[PDB]
Amino acid sequence: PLESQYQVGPLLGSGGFGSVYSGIRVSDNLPVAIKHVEKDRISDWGELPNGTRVPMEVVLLKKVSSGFSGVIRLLDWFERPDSFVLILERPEPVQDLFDFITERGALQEELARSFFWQVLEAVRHCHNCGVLHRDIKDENILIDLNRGELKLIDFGSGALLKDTVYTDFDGTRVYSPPEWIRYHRYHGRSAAVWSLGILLYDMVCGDIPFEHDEEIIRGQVFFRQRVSSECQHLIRWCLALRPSDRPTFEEIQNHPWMQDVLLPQETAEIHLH
Ligand SMILES: Nc1ncnc2c1ncn2[C@@H]1O[C@H](COP(=O)(O)OP(=O)(O)NP(=O)(O)O)[C@@H](O)[C@H]1O
Ligand SMILES: [Mg+2]
Repeated sequence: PLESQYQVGPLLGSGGFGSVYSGIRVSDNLPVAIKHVEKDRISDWGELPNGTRVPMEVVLLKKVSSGFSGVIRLLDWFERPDSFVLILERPEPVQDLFDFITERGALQEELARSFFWQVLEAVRHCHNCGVLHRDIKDENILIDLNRGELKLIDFGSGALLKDTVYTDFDGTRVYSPPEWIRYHRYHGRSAAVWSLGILLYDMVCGDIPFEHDEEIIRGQVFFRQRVSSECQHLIRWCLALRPSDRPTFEEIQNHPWMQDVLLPQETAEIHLH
């Protein structure tokens, strides 16, 4: 069943209408997260290799959960009459990046560099697996505090990666690009890069740059904290108004500000210990 294979603990997270529980796999006492998804809340369905009807979130998790990566892996899933239950890896101790920034404030650039680099590697992994996350933000990034490793979570707004235009979007609006706000259309990669620019600004300034649609479409970036010129340049490049003017993942990682990144363990010893 499910209640027999796992020892269910308390609900995780604060606020929201989701239902993710802390759990432990009885067989080996492995820490897990038990995520419940309401069928009536599912708008995008897909089919696994076998051809079964499941939430797109499951399809995408399966595609990226092969091997090691900076993405939280799906260990198993169950279908119930009115919902699906996903068993996910659970780092311990852990803290999501949103809470981390709330407590620490704007992050030192060395730390932001390490974190951003890991997010880039995780997103590249997703794209390599043919998956577009569509909801990259601090709330969807978990920090494995002891290892200094970041993990991407929640593919509930994702889609299969494609080269044609997307005209649907259910991610976080303040991280969405101007082309979506104005024309209700975008391409996967350039929209992802825009969200990464928002995330990087969030890390080095302690809050997102835009709150209203008018600010997003104007694209003017004001830095509220002291940020190096190189970092500002990278952020402004990711936030270019024209999609084709934004950097590719390769250009981001070859940017001067991204050089000499700390290793995950070094990051934990210096900034998380
Ligand atoms: N693998 C995990 N390990 C530890 N905590 C997790 C894990 N997955 C999810 N959580 C917690 O559950 C919360 C929401 O996860 P999420 O995948 O966004 O579920 P959700 O259905 O989209 N609920 P919400 O985002 O609040 O509307 C996060 O804020 C975490 O604190
Ligand atoms: Mg969520």
